[PDB]
Amino acid sequence: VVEAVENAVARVADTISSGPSNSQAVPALTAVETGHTSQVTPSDTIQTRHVRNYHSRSESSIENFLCRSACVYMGEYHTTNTDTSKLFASWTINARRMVQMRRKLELFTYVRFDMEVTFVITSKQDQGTQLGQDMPPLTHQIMYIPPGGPIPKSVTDYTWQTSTNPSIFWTEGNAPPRMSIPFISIGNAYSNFYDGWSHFSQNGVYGYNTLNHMGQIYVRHVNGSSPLPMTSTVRMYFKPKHVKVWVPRPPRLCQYKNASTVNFTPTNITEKRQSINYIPETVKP
Amino acid sequence: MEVTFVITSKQDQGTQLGQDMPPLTHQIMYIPPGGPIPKSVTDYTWQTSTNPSIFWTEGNAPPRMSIPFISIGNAYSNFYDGWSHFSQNGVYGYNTLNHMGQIYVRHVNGSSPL
Amino acid sequence: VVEAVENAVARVADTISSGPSNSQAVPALTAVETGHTSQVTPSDTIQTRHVRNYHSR
Amino acid sequence: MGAQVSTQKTGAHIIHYTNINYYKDAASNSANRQDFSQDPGKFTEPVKDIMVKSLPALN
Amino acid sequence: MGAQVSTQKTGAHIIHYTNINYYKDAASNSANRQDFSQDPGKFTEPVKDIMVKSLPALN
Amino acid sequence: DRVRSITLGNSTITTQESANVVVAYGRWPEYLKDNEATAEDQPTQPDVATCRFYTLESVTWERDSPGWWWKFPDALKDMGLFGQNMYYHYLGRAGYTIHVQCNASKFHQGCLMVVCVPEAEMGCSQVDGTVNEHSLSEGETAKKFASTSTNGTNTVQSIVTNAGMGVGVGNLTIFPHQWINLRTNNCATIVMPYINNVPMDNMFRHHNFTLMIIPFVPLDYSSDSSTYVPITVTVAPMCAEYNGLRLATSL
Amino acid sequence: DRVRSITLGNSTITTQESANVVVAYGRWPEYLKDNEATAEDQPTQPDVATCRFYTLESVTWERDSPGWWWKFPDALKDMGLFGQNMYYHYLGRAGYTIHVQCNASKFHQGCLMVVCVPEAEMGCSQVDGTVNEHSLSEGETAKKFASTSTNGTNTVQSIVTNAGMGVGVGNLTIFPHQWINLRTNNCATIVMPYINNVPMDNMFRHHNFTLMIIPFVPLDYSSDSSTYVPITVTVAPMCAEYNGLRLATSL
Amino acid sequence: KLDTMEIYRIPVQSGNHQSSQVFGFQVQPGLDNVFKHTLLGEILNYYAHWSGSIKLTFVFCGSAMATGKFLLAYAPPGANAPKSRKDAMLGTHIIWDVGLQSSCVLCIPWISQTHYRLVQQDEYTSAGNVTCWYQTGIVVPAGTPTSCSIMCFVSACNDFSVRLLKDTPFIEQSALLQ
Amino acid sequence: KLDTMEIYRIPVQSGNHQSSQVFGFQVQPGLDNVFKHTLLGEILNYYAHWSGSIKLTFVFCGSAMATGKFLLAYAPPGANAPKSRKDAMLGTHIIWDVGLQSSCVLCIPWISQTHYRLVQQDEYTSAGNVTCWYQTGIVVPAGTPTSCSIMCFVSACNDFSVRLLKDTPFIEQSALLQ
Ligand SMILES: CCCCCCCCCCCCC/C=C/[C@H](O)[C@H](N)CO
Ligand SMILES: CCCCCCCCCCCCC/C=C/[C@H](O)[C@H](N)CO
Repeated sequence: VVEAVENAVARVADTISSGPSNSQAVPALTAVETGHTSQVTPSDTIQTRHVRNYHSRSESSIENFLCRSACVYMGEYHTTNTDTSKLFASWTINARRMVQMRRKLELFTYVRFDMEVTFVITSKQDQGTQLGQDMPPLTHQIMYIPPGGPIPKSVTDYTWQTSTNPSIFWTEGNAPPRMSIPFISIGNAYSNFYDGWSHFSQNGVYGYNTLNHMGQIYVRHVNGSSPLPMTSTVRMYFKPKHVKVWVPRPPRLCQYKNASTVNFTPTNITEKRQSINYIPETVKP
Repeated sequence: MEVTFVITSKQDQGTQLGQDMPPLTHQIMYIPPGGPIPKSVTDYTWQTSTNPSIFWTEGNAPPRMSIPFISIGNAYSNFYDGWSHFSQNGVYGYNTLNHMGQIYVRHVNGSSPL
Repeated sequence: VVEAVENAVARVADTISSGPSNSQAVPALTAVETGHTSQVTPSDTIQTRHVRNYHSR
Repeated sequence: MGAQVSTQKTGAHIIHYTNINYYKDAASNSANRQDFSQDPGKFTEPVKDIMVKSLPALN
Repeated sequence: MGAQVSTQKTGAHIIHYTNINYYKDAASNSANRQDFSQDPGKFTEPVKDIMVKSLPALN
Repeated sequence: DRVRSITLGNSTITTQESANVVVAYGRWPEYLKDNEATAEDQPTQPDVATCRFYTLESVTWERDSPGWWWKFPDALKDMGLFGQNMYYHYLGRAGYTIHVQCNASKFHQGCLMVVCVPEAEMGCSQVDGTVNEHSLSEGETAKKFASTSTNGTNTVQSIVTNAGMGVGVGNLTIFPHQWINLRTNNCATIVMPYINNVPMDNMFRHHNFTLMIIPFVPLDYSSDSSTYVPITVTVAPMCAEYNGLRLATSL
Repeated sequence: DRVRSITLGNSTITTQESANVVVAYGRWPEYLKDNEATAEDQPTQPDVATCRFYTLESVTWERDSPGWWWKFPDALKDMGLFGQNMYYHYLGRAGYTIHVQCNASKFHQGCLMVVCVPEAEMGCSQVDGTVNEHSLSEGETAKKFASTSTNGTNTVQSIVTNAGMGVGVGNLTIFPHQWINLRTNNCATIVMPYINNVPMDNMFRHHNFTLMIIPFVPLDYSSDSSTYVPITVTVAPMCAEYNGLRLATSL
Repeated sequence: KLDTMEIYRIPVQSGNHQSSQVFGFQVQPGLDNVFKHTLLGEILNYYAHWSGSIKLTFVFCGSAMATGKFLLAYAPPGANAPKSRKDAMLGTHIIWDVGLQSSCVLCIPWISQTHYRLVQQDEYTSAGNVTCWYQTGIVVPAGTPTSCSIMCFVSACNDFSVRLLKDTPFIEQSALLQ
Repeated sequence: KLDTMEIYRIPVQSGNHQSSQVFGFQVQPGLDNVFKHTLLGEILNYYAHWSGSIKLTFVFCGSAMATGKFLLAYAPPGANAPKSRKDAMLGTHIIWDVGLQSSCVLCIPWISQTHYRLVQQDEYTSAGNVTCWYQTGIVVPAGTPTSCSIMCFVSACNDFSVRLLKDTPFIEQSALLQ
């Protein structure tokens, strides 16, 4: 069986031919007080020729705009140390620490989508005086813990049994690991802004951290080895797909300060020029 | 276009040799005109949130990807008998019209005492 | 579903057989001043046999 | 065998492709890159009474 | 399933092949190596008045 | 078959010794259509004030003459209303009819090549350098090819054998061309359409094509035959269009 | 009923306080027909490069201002491609749309007459003398009517009551005209066809019509109302045609 | 004035000021400081190529008793910017009459030799300039403030489009947790 | 003469010069110095094998009062090149009469034991030679220049083809950025 699926191409409007006019129709006179934006084209104000326009608005749809991978977290962890908390990495899941993807997401109030997640892991040797040894390939474990699950205390804790938590095992020299996640929220859509509190007495925690609660990630080395110490760095990449967004907002002007708040320092509207009439001259012999 | 890359590595001549090194990984990033430019190998710009990049490790097949026809004109121009400024001066010839971005390449390991 | 796509093969021209001649047709006399390149074949200047050419460009 | 055939993105002035789904969950499918709808009047003309654009806005 | 079957390049004096497109963009397809058209008169005979080749060129 | 008449606007050319007419690639000039336009304002089309024959100034063919070239447009920027429409608009578009005349007696000999080269980008006599526009063009006056390798700064490398482009001069027959053989004909005619990678363009910034006149067989004559033999060029624009009216530019 | 929009070429005028439009004698501009032509060459018709609104420079309406006049053509001889087409041809022909703007507040008062006079021949302040063209026109700058009888040589007799023509100024309503009454409207619009005794004419030699702006009720205002009240003119040619292309004249 | 509301107002007044120009700027919807942080500018800075027509709406915010007329002009590239009303009147323009309707639209039409221009505009893909002049002047009665202001709005027409996605240069960090 | 236009002219003159040969060269369209930098030669140097017929057009560029006739001859491989008009007349030839039409075409037909020849021709795939001789001589009246010149053009027929792509030996560099 084969099924033919049709794809409607969507191009921009053609401009029509127009001639001289002398009448009572005033397309160029409006009133912005109504909250309405004028729908006037060049053919209403000047004389125009007919043009057949073949341009398409395909790369500005929301799906093509948001469906690319971006880094959201980077972290380090060791194979040998004297701290036992630096032997594994762990963090809470969100998209608020890297400013590019998070400014791109905050153009809208609410978003809903599935996700594709990729990891990029690299290792390196720690600076020691005596070098020289052959080491077998390293293996890494990534575990996702939804809220309420037990938390590892070390790299040999029983919790890495991962009986019900989903985990990834990977070894260096292969393709980067990848998996997809569905839309997981107790609400009908994700919320990027929340003008409210956590306690009914209008106090407690304000803003975004009240609503996310999506678990944690833990990463470790599996070998448990290496008399000479090594160091690994893990980077995580998000890619949304099957997207829907609501209620657009003005883009962020000020620089970000931290991952919890919308706090900012006052910034200008733009940079200056000489005077309200200044023109740069570019046609000179 | 179809684009392929061939990457090779070698050891720098030192007096004391002998060490085992893990596989090397390389990053290739394409920057279209107007994007920010890296200043070092640890610059934030390698986040590659919107730029397309390739990550690769030695010992595998050479990397490959295809590119569509990207020009603001209807066809590419191999010769241009004209200027950039309307006063018939400035830049002459081919460099006026191409403007297709840059390529940056680095090691990802950040390593190698030797 | 399967769709059959046809590929037209394109070969060079055959040479035709030609015999003796005595007339007013002058295929070998031209004028390059016009900017035109002469479309003459060997069969217009010598006697030829028929050949079926299978070469492809 | 549950195959979808659809047209490719080309220019203007052999062109279709085939897809099979391998997994049981729809969250595993690839992105929907070929849906192009618009409704700008929701943001540019959100008024109760219609405005003709050749008539005055008031009076 | 959107399969194309076409003839292979052989000699003169079982011979077809199958192709499936895997990607959504046509810039990902393989090269078009089997199109052989010609129009030499554009460069060799670009004159307004036709020249017969058995007649004199002038007079 | 050798007599021809061409009328454009209020101008007419007659000839009694023509070979034929070359139509550059089988394409006649025409106006821009609606499914190929990008600029949206209504264009102006003067249609007889601009589409007519303009004559440049003549050159003297001597016994040792290397050849001459002109650049189009910018050779017609002071010609009547075509030049004025060039100065007030941002975008222009036109095809051309070129006619070269040179007559001599049945006791003279010589052969000229008349060729139109699109996008003829030229090189400097200093290889670690760049060209300027005065060395490329002098308007209605012709630039002169040279006899040997050129030197000094700011001049174009103009030895005739390389045509100032790094090619063999005997291969220029790949472009639209004709010959003037003094025993056969006395005029050449080429009809050139608009050739570019964009539908319209600015006419001060971009040279669309170069016209080259190169003698392959030098001029020769005997005891008391006429010594002065001039060559004359005449060009007429066709299907001329302009877009983007503003104040007049100044060079 | 008071709002109006006019589009010509790449230019548009909007107004929210218009009275109506005057069409000079019930006749709209149009091109010359075949059974009324005498010149035989094909004419040029640019059609969007010339037929568009050009704005002149403004004048200041003061408490004691006699009035102003302009001459058409010769007020548009340096305006874009209309002026360039005027300089290269012997014969031209065009109608016009005139639009005069002057706004003020509901606490101001005053009344202006806007009138177009065909063939407005003027007299010299010396009765045993002749006029010159500098005293008749200054291009885009306005000439000024006077307050009393003028004297001296070479100036035009310009006391407003006689309109410089030996008539009563209150009778100028026989011509196409409108009024700007500051409590009623803020703009006047007149559409003028081609009016002459021959089908075409030379545009440097003959003034086809004069535009006069004469206040009948002076400008008045009170304690701290705005004192600066300007008047602005804007003119657009229509159905423009030219004949007789040669080299450019020089004034 | 970079951090006050005065950055949005264009000043006009009564009296003889015809020789003075009201405002002027280049047409660079993603490059010029005047347009780069507006909605249209912010969307364009995620892309490399743009094409289409652009709408500018002007609103007069004076008293109900003030009258005046203005000339709004757009010049195509190829010359220097006009220095007087006589030069500016030769390009694409509209004459705005202030009245019961408060707003007038100047539509900039797509006039270009290429199908697309660069968001990072250079001399090759320049687009021209816009200027404003007094057509008659402002007239008011007694008892009214003399000075007034004008505001300007920008938006895109229904033939507008962009392509070639890229990262924006307006946001940046020096370390994680930001 | 390698850098002058004289490289393109073949000299002829009036008087008794029948015993002198006009010109002669080998048929090696991609190998001989005479043919290697022409259009046909430049295209062939990207390939290894060629096949087909070849057209040579000759144009007389003397005065309108000069008369003459020439013999144009092509000899197949297997013997040495002819040393006199009597030897050359035995191969494939044409007699050109100068008149109102200025041009004569000698067509070299494909005569070979193999279907293809090498672009890098050796003794096994040789193709022969071409020679020109005075059939009568050049006759002029008084008042005319005695010396004249002939020019030769080369092109390919409609049975011509090439195969086996390769790199060309005419372009080279010693480092990048060239
Ligand atoms: C160990 C294998 C699985 C790896 C675990 C990855 C699962 C990550 C949880 C999915 C969360 C994706 C949606 C969260 C993003 C935020 O909602 C956006 N910033 C908008 O609110
Ligand atoms: C980082 C992954 C992508 C790698 C980036 C490769 C993209 C290269 C840009 C495409 C440019 C191809 C067309 C350019 C070639 C010139 O036009 C030709 N010399 C003729 O003009």
